[PDB]
Amino acid sequence: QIPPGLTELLQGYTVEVLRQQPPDLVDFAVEYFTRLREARRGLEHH
Amino acid sequence: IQIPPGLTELLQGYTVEVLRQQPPDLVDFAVEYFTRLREARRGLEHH
Amino acid sequence: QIPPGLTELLQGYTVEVLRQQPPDLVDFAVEYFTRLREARRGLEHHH
Amino acid sequence: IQIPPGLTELLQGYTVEVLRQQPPDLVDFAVEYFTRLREARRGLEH
Amino acid sequence: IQIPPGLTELLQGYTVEVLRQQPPDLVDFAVEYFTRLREARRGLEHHH
Amino acid sequence: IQIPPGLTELLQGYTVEVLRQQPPDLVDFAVEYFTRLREARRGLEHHH
Amino acid sequence: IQIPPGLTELLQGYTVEVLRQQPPDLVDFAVEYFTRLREARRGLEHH
Amino acid sequence: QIPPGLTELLQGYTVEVLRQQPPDLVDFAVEYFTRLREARRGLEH
Repeated sequence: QIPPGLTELLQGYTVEVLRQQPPDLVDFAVEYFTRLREARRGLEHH
Repeated sequence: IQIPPGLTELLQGYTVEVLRQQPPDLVDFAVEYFTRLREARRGLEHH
Repeated sequence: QIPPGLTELLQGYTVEVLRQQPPDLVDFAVEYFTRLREARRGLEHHH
Repeated sequence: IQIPPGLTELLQGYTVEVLRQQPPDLVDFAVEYFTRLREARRGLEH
Repeated sequence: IQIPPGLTELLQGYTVEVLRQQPPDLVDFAVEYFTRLREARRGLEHHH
Repeated sequence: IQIPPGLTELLQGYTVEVLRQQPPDLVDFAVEYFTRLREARRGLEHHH
Repeated sequence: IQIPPGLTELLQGYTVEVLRQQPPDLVDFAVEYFTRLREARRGLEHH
Repeated sequence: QIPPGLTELLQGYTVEVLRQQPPDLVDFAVEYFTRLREARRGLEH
């Protein structure tokens, strides 16, 4: 039982790892999901 | 397509803890989990 | 040279040891990696 | 962040064996390895 | 007595491989196993 | 589980020296101790 | 002539330490070595 | 280079292990060498 939205979340991270090719995958995870959270807050405020 | 080295392990480590801890928000937990992970990594490297 | 995915795997186990503070590291390893494999299978079953 | 007594030793023991044995799957090998290790510890305790 | 941190784990690691690999000589295998362990450690520290 | 003959003695000998000498690094000392044990054994087998 | 399991390993451990510590009295050192060895075994058992 | 007297010391312990078949080799070592030391003291008086 995979919770709703988990695979989409991981695919968004993945498509960007593939495009941006950041050297550190762990650093990029922190940076990417921080930006995602901010994008969501912008969407929710709008 | 080539998934880069270590990506699949990273996603699966996050996934096991989503299933174990059942967080109320997946994005918040993503920021939390990977921050603690990066810090765990620093701990190991300074050991 | 270390195989791809090895350090990521160890770091995921390490981050949980630090958070969960298990009484026994070996018991936790068995539990942890067993659940990780189950999470992997779940992911693969989903799609 | 203090690495618990014994942790690095466990990780290094698993790692030296990945390097020796070149398992086809690291997760399967982690399950198998730490299971055997617990069985070894049990024998040493008896 | 006061067993230092990591000793039991070290010995269990060696032990699990003695049981697995059934080496004909335990002493030879000890030198062999701990030398490889040390080199694995160097490898892990270099990766970072 | 079947522990092979001589293993637990091997581990206890390493252990009594860890407790006595308090080496800075367990793995480094394991290499040194078991290398030296091998030499001692070679000595005993040549005196024969 | 069968040597019991563990005997040569015992003797070699005492011998390596004679070579390390150069006791001038072999018998005094044996009493101390095997008394310390028993203590060490007791430590491993209560851990 | 094995120091003088070491091998005959181990052989004396070994002959008694084979004969007495002690249940614990370490205990017997403490016992055997403590007794050997008492015997030596005896001989020196």
